[PDB]
Order: sequence, then structure tokens, then C-alpha cells
Amino acid sequence: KGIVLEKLGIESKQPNSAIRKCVRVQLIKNGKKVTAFVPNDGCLNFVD
Amino acid sequence: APVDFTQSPAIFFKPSPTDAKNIELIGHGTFLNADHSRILAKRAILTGHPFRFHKTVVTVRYMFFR
Amino acid sequence: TDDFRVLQAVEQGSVVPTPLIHQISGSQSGTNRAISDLAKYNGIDYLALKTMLNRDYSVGNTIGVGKESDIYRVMKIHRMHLSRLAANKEYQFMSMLYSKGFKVPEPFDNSRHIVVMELIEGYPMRRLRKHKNIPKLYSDLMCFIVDLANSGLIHCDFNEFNIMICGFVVIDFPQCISIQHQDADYYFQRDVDCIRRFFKKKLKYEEGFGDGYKYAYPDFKRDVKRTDNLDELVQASGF
RNA sequence: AGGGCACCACCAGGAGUGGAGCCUGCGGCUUAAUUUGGAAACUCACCAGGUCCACACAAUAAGA
RNA sequence: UUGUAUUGGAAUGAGUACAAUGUAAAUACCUUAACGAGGAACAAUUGGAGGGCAAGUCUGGUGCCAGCAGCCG
Repeated sequence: KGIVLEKLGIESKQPNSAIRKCVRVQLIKNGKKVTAFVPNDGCLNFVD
Repeated sequence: APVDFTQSPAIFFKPSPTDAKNIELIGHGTFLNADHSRILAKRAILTGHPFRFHKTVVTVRYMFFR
Repeated sequence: TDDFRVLQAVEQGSVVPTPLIHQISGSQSGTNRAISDLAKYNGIDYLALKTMLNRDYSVGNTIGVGKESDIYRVMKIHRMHLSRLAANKEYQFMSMLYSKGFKVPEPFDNSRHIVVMELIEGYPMRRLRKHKNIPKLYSDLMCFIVDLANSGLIHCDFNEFNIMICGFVVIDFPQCISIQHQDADYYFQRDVDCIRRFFKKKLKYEEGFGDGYKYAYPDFKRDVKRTDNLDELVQASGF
């Protein structure tokens, strides 16, 4: 479990072309910082 | 409008004194940013009828009159 | 135009496989803006105009068409690879002469086998019939040939098809040759003879040359003194 | 790379065209239009201005 | 004697409940009088339909984007 720091878009690797939606997270038990993917399209509106 | 530096949530409504709670709830959302560089273009469309056809030209009616 | 300029600049990387459009060129938006403009022999012409369109303010109008070049304040365009070479030779050759006193159209710019030059006011010599002072005009056409021979060059076809109306100006220099060529005198006398024929036939005329000057008309072994060797800057013909 | 073939390639030549006046085809310009890509009417497709002309519900006729 | 759709009587517990049984006393199970099916609304979901790997040349939308995708795509 973690806390959301900020919202990001990641450019896909070639040959595919898309800006994929990700977030920066800090883990509660370690303080380590991580990037996570958010599935299912418009679901990014549910996270802040 | 005045700025908010806390990205507060937002609720949108219109007053309607006929309703039992005097309020009509329309929608919800969030304060995004202050940004004047946002340009909004209003758009109009004129339209006309093609009616005679040739291998390299078309002639069009009713879009204009002079 | 950077999406088009790079689309041309990558063309030197060589047919062309489809993947060259995906990884040879540089992304989102960039892979779409090329179509948004691109949707609205030939392409190396129809698009290659873009260089002048950026670096050069009126599109003008059509004026003339020819076997090897087309003409449209005047722009000249040549007619897949060699066309860029020919344009460069022409531009520097003209430019060079204009830096001397020679009366030729001023060049302004050159890019991508396109050249731009001053537009002449006058009218073609071949229909001249009534000039108010033909005796000085005769002299000064003669003296012009002497100057070129001094500087090292011989025009091949210095005659009324390429002179415009001292108020004359010379408008093109096809197949010029150097003074060192083995046939230099033979072509030289043609130019003198061709100009004499015209003034006799139409104008009835027949330090300077002609009447009022102590020598009638130039001769190849006279007044040629290897002044400037401009034929080495452009290796015209004959080393 | 070699080798073969052709006056829509050359060699030896002939008649030339390109320069003049005029006819004619295309592009561009102009215009109300100069339609499109063996034309005075018609042809005709272009321009200006005029006439004239479904089925399914409610009212009507021995004179619709 | 086998399919596809208008119509008719039968059968039953999920549930509720007098009672008895159960139990230290109870709750529940087993038993049982009364009550309790016609969209029997007393309405089964969770993942998929290019290949690996069972199963669509169906029909509408969209614009290399939003998205899909363990891997190849």
C-alpha cells in the first residue's frame, strides 16, 4: 500500500504509439518510490 | 474567478425555489488550474449543395448569393 | 516545416522500406502532423519548393517555358539529381561576372535547384529598328566582346536572340568556352561577323571601333591580353 | 560485364521545322458566360430574363 | 417416435408455524397440523470468441487516438 505523489503519462515503446497513464507512489512501510500503471482507460479520473 | 491553490473539489447547481430543497444539482468536478493561454475558438459552418459534376470540377449552389 | 525538412534530409540515408518512416525519422503528434500537412520527379518538385518558401513575398505569375528549364523578380527552375548541379553552376557563373563591371542580370538567391534574378525592363534586340543613336551602339557591342576575351572567355552565340535593349544587357550564356580552346578564333570571328551582319542588313550602318575611331572593328590577335583568367574560376572548357 | 537489335538510334545525305504574315490546338488572362477535356438557330452540356407542370387523413359534387 | 410454438392439471422445499423431540437451559438438525409457484420476478454467476486454446467473413461506432495485449501482435 502507498500514497500517490503525482500523475504521469508514459510514452509506449516503438513500434506502438500511445501515451499510457501512470502514477508515482511512495510505499508506506519502506518509503521507497515506485511507478504504477492504472488499467481501464478513464479510470485515471478516480485517482488523485 | 478568484484563484484557489488547493485544487478543491467543485459542485455545480442552479437555484430553483419550486424544489423541496430550493436547489437543482447539475454536476461535479475539480478546480484544475489557472491558465490564460487556453484559447477557445467559436465555430460557424456554412453549407452548400453540389449538383453538376465533371472529371475535374464541381459546381455548388446556395452557399452564397452574390 | 521541420517535419518535411527532416523527411527530405533523411532521404540521403539510402528504394525505401516502410520502417524508414517509423524509426529513420524522429513520436506522438510528429507522426500525425506530417499527414495533416501531407494530406494537402514530382514530390522532389512539388514539395521541394518549401525551402525557398521559408528562406525567401509574392508568388508572381507564369512568364515562360523551355526545353530544359522553366521561368516564372524572375525565378528560374531546371529540369532527377543533376538538376541541382546545373543550377549551382549557373548561379555562381552569373554571380562571378556581375561582381565585375559586366552588364548582366543581378543574381539574388539560389537554393535547391532554384535561382532568382532581376527582371529586365527592355525588349528583344531582334525586333529593334529605330534606335536614336546606332553609331555609339555598334561601338559598345564590339567593345563588350573584347572585354570578355581579355578576362578569358568567349561567348558561343552573342547575337540578337539573347541581347535585350549603353542600354543593352546580355541575358544568357549557353555553352561558353575559354580563350584557351583550340577553336577560340573560329568562334570569335563568328560573333564579330554576326553582329556586323545585323547592323548592315537592318540598320544600314556599316578606344572604340567603327567611324570616329582609328580602327574599324576588333580582331582576334588584337586587344586580347589575358587580363583576368576568369576561365580558371569556372573551368569552362579547355583547361 | 559481355553480347545482340532499331532511320520513333546514329553514320553519309535529302527535305525541312525553329526566324516573317496568317490559319489552328492547348495553357494562361478577361467576361454575365467564354460548357466540358467542319458550334450563326437546333446541336448545347454555358449566361440574362420569361412562362407552365405522387401515395395516406379532414372539407366538397351531380355538376368534381 | 423426434424437433418448434397455443393450452391443462399434478408434484415439491426455500420460507413461515401449533406441537413434540433435542439441551444444564436454549438455538439449529431430524419429525409434523396449518400456510407457502406461471415471465414458477421464488428471475446464477465469472471469464472469453486471430493463434497457442472450446467458440462470430454479424451489426453500429471510432481514428494510430482512446485503448487492447502473459507471448506473437
